Amino acid sequence: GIEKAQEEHEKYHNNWRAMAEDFQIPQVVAKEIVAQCPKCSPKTWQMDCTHLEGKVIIVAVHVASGYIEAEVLPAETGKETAHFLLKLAARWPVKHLHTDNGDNFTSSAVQAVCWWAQIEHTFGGVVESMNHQLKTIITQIRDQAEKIETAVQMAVLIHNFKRKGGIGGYSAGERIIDIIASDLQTTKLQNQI
Amino acid sequence: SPKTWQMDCTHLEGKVIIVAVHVASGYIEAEVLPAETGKETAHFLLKLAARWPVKHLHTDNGDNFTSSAVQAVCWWAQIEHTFGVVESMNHQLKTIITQIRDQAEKIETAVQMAVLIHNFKRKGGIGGYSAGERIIDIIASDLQTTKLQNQISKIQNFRVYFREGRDQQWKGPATLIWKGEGAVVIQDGQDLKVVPRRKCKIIKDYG
Amino acid sequence: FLDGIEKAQEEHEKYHNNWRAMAEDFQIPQVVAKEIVAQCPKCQSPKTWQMDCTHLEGKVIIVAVHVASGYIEAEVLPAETGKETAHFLLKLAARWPVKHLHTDNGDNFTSSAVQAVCWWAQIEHTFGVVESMNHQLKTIITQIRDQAEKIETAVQMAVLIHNFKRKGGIGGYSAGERIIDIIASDLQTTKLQNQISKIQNFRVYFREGRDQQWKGPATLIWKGEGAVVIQDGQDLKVVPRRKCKIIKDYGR
Amino acid sequence: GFLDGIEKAQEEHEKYHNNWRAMAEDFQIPQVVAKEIVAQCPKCQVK
Ligand SMILES: [Zn+2]
Ligand SMILES: [Zn+2]
Ligand SMILES: [Zn+2]
Repeated sequence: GIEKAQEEHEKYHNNWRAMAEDFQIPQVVAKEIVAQCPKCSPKTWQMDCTHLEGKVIIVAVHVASGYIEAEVLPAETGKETAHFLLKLAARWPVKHLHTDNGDNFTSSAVQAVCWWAQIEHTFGGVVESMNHQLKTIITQIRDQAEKIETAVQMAVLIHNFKRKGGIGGYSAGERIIDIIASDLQTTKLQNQI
Repeated sequence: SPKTWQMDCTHLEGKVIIVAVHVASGYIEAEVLPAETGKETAHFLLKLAARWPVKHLHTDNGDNFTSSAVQAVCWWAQIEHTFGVVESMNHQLKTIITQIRDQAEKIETAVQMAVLIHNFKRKGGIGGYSAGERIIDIIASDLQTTKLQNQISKIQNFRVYFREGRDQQWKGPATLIWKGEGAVVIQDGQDLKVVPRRKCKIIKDYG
Repeated sequence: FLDGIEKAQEEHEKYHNNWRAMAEDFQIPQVVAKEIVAQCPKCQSPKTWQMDCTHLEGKVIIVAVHVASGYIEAEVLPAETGKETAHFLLKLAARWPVKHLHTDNGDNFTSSAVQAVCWWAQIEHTFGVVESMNHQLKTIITQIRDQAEKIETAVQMAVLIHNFKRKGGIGGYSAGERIIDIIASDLQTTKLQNQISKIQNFRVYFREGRDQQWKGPATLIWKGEGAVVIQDGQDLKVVPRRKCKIIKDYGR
Repeated sequence: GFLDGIEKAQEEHEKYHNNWRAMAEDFQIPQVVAKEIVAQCPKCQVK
């Protein structure tokens, strides 16, 4: 397996995650294989903010499964963004946060919450598709509720558990639960063996 | 039961906190309410129903738990609502709140940090798991059972055109059972047989 | 059966699902589910390609990218005249189903040869992703340049590494699996639409219970072995076969 | 072939409004295309 991984990286220069999945090697050997080349994540969340009918809607998307979590913000300050990030860290395990070079995400309160929750905060074609799909669902079920908050939460529910599309035919919640369960069993068997 | 949630409310520092607990694994989601009306209670129940699969809810005979807005949200999300652990979780949450009070300025920061500490930083139990690992494992096992029972027929909904010994005509569309590495098991006219891999064509045959 | 149809109608009224999810969950045939979807007033591309020309080490490379999945087919031209561009477009239209081409306002893209190729292959040509794919392809070309003697070998090996080795996206699939799944879904949609029209060219006279009279002409949806699904009064219902007369309808 | 027969049947039904069996026996087209020619007329009705 190790010779197959070395020949595959010498031929096509694969990343360490695909080699660890396809050749069944622990991740430290694949990391050293990629690090020894001269030519050369289930817990990553991307954040964004948008506007809709004068309100500010903050959207956090889990990337490897397509999971959504949205909220209505009364303002675009830093304390409310830090509170939403604290609630997101208190609900799901967050290890790597991806954002844009903004003003509210670059704040002392949000950096204090990131330090207390031990999250790697990084600044930099999936999130635009997620926001566009959320906008189409919001325009679909707008007339079933009065305020925009109930419409946002019902759009989150429909996007999470009522859209069984894609190649596998799986919704977002079942995908993120199966991914984190398989990653937990993989880390357990690697810590045991 | 893997899909039963219970709810309760309490007071702290002049505020009103509402705590919802997944019972089978001890998973706490808590929020700070600015009022005790039915609108924000149904809004919190809608956020809980949008984040996690809630199929059965158990509450008490309160004033905000008996509301037409809560009935409308439960009808829209197809929730079986019953009237009647959470006190022990409230005691644990208040002790953690008093433990790390000195790092939070407001009250909601201390509440959400206590929720994070109780969810991911208190490893106990029998196997030595936290609460998030327990709820993820329970829901994954139940979904694996139901999806297995559907995927058997989903893989049996295919068609196989096979070839037999010393006959140059492709036979009819027998039903696939299992596709091995070098052998294919098919069912043809209530007769199970095994053909090699180089003598079969597997189509879904839209038409 | 009828309980499943009424549950699917209430579910589509609430949440506005698609027809595949309802046909898999509620155990109804796909023609009835597509009928329920098509009767919604609030519920109403896999064959588009982009072309580009670039320069690399004194040669002229031409890249054609399938947009909906990111599928790159590249070639090396001897010159930048119109005839070799028309020949590459004819090869691309011969291997993959192309129905809409998106190009820029170049000179060799505006020629009688490209116009005759688009006329013979029936392709809608539109003059205005690709820069990002060109950046990724040129980084891969500069990554594995030393393993090839000429430039065309490095170009084809970079196309292979980009198509079948680099994995990403939501589920972690490559580009070839995405284009094959998208085209297969389009094929399933076209076959089901042909079956829907061929069944919907009929008419049904139905007779209600405790009445010896025939009612109005309801449109047939799905003809089963014991049950018959009809549409009447903007409503779907299931009538048994012993109370129905299926006749041909000439109503163009 | 009877493709010119189909064109002449369209012209003849546009003028005189024949029925389907008459055109199928005169112009020697099959009965399905003659019934479709009668079916496409908004004033006629196949009977
Ligand atoms: Zn390398
Ligand atoms: Zn609809
Ligand atoms: Zn006529």
